[PDB]
Amino acid sequence: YTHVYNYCVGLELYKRLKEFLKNYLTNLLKDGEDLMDESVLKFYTQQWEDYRFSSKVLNGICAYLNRHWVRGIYEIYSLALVTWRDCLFRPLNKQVTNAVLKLIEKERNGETINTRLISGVVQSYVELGLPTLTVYKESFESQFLADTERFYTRESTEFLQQNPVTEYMKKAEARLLEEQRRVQVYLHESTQDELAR
Amino acid sequence: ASYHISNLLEKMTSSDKDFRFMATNDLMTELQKDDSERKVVKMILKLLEDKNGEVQNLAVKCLGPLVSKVKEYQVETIVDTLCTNMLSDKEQLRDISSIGLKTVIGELPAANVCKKITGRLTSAIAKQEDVSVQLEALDIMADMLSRQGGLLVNFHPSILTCLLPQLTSPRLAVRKRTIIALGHLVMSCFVDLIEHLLSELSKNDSMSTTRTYIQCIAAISRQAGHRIGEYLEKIIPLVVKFCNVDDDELREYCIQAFESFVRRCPKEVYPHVSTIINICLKYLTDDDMSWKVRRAAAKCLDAVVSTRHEMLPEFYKTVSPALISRFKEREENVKADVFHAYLSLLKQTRPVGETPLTMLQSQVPNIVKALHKQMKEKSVKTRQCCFNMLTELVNVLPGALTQHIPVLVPGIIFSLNDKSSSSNLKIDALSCLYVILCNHSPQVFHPHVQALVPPVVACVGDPFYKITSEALLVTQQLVKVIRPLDQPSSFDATPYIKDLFTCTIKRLKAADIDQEVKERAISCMGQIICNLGDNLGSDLPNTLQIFLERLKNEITRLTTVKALTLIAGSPLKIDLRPVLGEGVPILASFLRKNQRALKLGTLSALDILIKNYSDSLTAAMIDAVLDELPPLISESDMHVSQMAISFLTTLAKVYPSSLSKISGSILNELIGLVRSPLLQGGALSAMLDFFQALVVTGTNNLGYMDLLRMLTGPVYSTHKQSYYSIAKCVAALTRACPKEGPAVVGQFIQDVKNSRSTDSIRLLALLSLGEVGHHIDLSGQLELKSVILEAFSSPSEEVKSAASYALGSISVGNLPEYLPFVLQEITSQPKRQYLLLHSLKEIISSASVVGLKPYVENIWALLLKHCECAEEGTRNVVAECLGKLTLIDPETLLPRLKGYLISGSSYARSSVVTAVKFTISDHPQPIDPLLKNCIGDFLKTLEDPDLNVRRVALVTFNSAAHNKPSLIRDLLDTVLPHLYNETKVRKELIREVEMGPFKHTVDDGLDIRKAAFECMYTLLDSCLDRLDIFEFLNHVEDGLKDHYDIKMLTFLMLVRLSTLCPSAVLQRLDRLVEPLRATCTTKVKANSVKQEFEKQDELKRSAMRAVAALLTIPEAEKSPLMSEFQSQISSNPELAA
Amino acid sequence: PSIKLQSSDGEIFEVDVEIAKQSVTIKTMLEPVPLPNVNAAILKKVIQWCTHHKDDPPTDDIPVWDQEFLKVDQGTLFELILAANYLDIKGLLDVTCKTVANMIKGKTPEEIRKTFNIFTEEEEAQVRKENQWC
Repeated sequence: YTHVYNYCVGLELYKRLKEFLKNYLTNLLKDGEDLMDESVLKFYTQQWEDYRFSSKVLNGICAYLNRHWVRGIYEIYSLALVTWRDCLFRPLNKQVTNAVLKLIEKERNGETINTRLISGVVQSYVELGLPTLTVYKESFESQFLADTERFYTRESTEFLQQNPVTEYMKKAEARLLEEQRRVQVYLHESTQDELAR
Repeated sequence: ASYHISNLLEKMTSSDKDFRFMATNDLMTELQKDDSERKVVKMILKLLEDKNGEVQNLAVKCLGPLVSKVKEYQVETIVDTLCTNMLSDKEQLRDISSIGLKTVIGELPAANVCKKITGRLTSAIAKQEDVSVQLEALDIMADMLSRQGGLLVNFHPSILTCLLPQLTSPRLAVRKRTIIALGHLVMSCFVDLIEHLLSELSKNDSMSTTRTYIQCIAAISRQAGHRIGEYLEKIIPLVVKFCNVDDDELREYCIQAFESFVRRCPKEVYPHVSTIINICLKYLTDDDMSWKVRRAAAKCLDAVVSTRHEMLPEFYKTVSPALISRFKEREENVKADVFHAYLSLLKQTRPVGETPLTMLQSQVPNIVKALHKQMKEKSVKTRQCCFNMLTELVNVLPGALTQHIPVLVPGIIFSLNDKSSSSNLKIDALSCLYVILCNHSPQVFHPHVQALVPPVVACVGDPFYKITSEALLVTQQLVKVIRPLDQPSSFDATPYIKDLFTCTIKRLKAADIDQEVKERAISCMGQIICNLGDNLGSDLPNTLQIFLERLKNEITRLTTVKALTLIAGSPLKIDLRPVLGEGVPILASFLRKNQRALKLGTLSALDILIKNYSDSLTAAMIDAVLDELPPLISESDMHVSQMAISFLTTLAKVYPSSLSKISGSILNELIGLVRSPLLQGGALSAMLDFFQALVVTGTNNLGYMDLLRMLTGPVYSTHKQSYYSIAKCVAALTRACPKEGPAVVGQFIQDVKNSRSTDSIRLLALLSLGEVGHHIDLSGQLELKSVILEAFSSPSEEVKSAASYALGSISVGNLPEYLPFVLQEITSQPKRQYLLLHSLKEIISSASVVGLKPYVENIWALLLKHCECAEEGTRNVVAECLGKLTLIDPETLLPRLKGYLISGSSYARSSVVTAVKFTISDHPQPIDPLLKNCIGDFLKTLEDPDLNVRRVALVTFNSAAHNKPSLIRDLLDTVLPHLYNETKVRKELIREVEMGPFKHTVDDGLDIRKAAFECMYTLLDSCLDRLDIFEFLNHVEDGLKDHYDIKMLTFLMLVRLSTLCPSAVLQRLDRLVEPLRATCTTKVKANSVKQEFEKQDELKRSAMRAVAALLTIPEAEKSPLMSEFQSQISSNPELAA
Repeated sequence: PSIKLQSSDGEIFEVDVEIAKQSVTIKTMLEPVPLPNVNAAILKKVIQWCTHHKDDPPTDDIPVWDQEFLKVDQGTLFELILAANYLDIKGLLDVTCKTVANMIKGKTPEEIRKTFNIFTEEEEAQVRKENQWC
């Protein structure tokens, strides 16, 4: 904290911090290829938690000589968020989405497992943006709703083909209750209306 | 307007009737769409005393909506004047005042009027010479209590103690009005008032009793019976000791019982009252009353049967069903009510220490002879009750009355042939006959056809349409039963052929007949033809035009198509070739409108017709059918396309000379539908069969090579499902040609080459190779494993799954030549283990039991080696493989697996637990009986050896409960203490991260707590009436201040408990409210980063929603630390709504 | 509750949550640490001002007490303003800024420069020419 203001010369610090954050993030992402499912989720969640904790510490330890004088966003938290947002465009997003979807289908098959693994990335996407959700709905939420709709159409088709409508009503109500539970205690609260509709 | 109202007042105030009428119409129209209000109020008061009826009606109707815009100063004045006139002498003025008061209170939603009127009536209700005043006051008070009943902070005791002496009035009417008023009061009701009321009633009970006290108790209990639980234990003994009286007074005593059961379900006093009513049913001595006392006992039996569900053996093992059955020869009301009780009991017998089936079967003969004895009555109601009883007894279980058909047939015959029979009686008799014929086997209906054919045939032709439709259903069922093609039968039904045909063809004509009867006749004709038409040869080639002409009609289009489908799919040959030429275009012309059911029906009809009959087929009908395919094929609908492709699937195998014209549009639509994301299951199999038929048809421009080229064209120039579908299609195409050499080497060289070879092309080729290597042998060719390994060694992650699937499929293609190699690779290759493990999993899943039984031992010997691995995913894969392998030969693979629960280490125990957790599946499995007993040891061995092992055990329990809650129902009582042991806060590895201003606790047993809460939730939503409730409530109310996610889960569970059986939630309201109030007035530390604040709306918003859901319950008088509308929480209410 | 802090010279002072609520840089601390920038003299000066000025609604339009409270030498005012900037305080920062602004109101350039202890004969004539409009 003393070195924060003792630095002021006193202006060429933002570029160095951005370069350090970028290189550290690239190094962290480099060791994220050998894991695709049931292992990349835990690792990604814990690395994201560590990154968020480090960003919070950095924001709380130096928040004076960033944009106080006159005026990526200068804010440390916003800078970390924008770096995470523009780094997430790498092909690892597709594999993370595939892992999350396959975990969701496995959970919906009848078994249950821990929830924080994909809850971490859900809160990451909800917090990312600056809630200003721009990339979230644009790409990942939209594709997730697409897969959800496709999967529910498949379920309806096979259930109608095989089982009678009497059990179909109960299955649909159970699925809707599960979606209500998910949108309440598993995902964000700013999507109940559109999801329902 | 001022001038307008002045002119209206001047013109109206002229002592005129018509002018007053028009002015009243005008002011009501104005109201609908300082001094003036005084003037109009005074003039309305003057008109209130006018002798005219129409003017008084107009004024009193205007008084209603006038309260909305009138001032609030003179409302008390007009109310007081009306109350003063209420005490007048002329009865007409009394009626006018009562009408006015009722009107104003009806239009009322300023509030001083209610207080004034109740205060005045408190003195008015007191004893007076006139009895009409008392009746009017009681009616008014009833109206108040029905409509009002809000605050009443200090008015309920006064009205209470003033109305108490009125209960002993000699007039029965006054007593009834007082009872109604008291019931309305308790319904609207406070914390102690019912206590003094019940104490006074109990004190008065120990005196010269009268029907008034019992009637009042019954009324107040019916209006509000959810607040009398501690007073009953002295209420029932009083009823029992007052029942043994000679004079007829037991009516209200028995009426009390059924409402007591209806209101309060949980109470351990049932046997005494049940025995009391069982004894009271025996009284048998309008002057005579004894024919009516049993009505109350019957209602009591109805209520006790309806409310009780969990003590069926107690009811059945007693003499209660016996006494109910024998007590049948009584009056019409008694017979009807006992029949209703028995029907309700039988409806309850359906599931929601011998099983109820044994006692039901033993009592079946008794019910049968009782019903047969009851048949000998001329009353229609008894016949309908008996037929409903028979229908219920047959519907509850199949094959019930398999030894009483010969003695029950004559009763049905008499009830169908008698001239004195209602339409409902015939309808229910026919329905009972049809359901008996359907459920029971055909073997107990062959001798009775001679007796069942004449009456059914006679009943087919009736003026009514419901009776005719039911008769047609019975005829169709009898036709199906008499000639069962499933099992050979020895009986001659030649005489019945013409007898059934005459009626069936007679009802098939229009004859201005309703749609339902026509459809039933069409169905009967279709079934008769399908199962019996070889006897009908003269009318077969001429009566088929009726179906053709009826196909155009929209009213009857589905039924005729279904009948045609049933006829075509008959094992016995039916001649339809002359009709096929004129029938196919008719069905084809209907493939334009949007109707899924009709589309599927006509597709099925055409498919079965072309399958069974294909000797004569022209080209016009084929072209018409093909041209109607593009409108049927669509992405949104799958079943219609799945059924339409069957046309070409059958054509390519039966008539191979009609495939050259399938190109351009149909081919493009089929290609587009193949790559559609929604094509799974039977659609894929139909695709494979059709493509194989196309390959084997041997026609120009439809070979394997050109099809392969046209399919691979777009690939060289999408989602994963398109690749999977196209790979399956090409695999099916090349499957029909096992001697396919050039294509295999071409695919190999396509994969081996690097230049001009994308990842998608090689992935598709490898997947196709795997799919084709399922059954055909391809190991003869050399230089195959090297290229496979070279192609598999790619950096793309998406190709890994396809490579593993292809390797597994190649391995299962011929196990003996590939199993040793893959085993050696698993034992040798340390790096590429994920791919090998996935391939082994695929092999085990797809391996046949014949080809895997000798290979079980070495697979087990290798699987246990990889139990301990650094990577979690590898261990999970081995656990899944062990679980899948356990599915075959349980009696050998399960006993060994049970052995490492005590010999193996903690890691081995966790491995076997994670393996056995995957054995349980939603669908029934043959290993279920063994697991049902093995789970006991599996869960008793794992008590608390380690945190990791405990977490895996908890996950196993949650998965087992979710998959099959009924599997673990018995052992749940054993593990409930163990489940609740790890629910409290324990300090185990929580490291206090002391950095400075910011903190972040690391609780490793958050995962265990979340798992336990998940098992609690799934137990609650699966079966909640199987565990202690107080302990669960204490646990859920204690575990709040640990973490955010657990806090939301607890809030959601509390919301669920609010909307599901909230009886146990209304006790500890303060204990639940206190933590929420404590955490709401929590302000998160300011200067924290914005996500926390956003979470806090979710915590504050979630708390608001939970509080609203909790207060949705009827009990809302208590408001502990709730009335605080602070600025921060001011807008939260409306945000929740 | 009682919270203690470590002074630069090595003294220990007692602080309260209410007395430190108006601060933001030590509020995060209360929600001993080395603080070399501040010293004992400013610590007692700040803590006594906070005690006497803690409850308030959320001449020279300033409290009359502040007139005699800030009557110190220039060196101490330099230390006070440096601490106020470091402690990101608002009430004390605004008061001293207003006091400085009043003391620089209507003063000759020679005395202002000498007191401050900190562009003449080449641009003084120019700036004078385009500033007579006032």
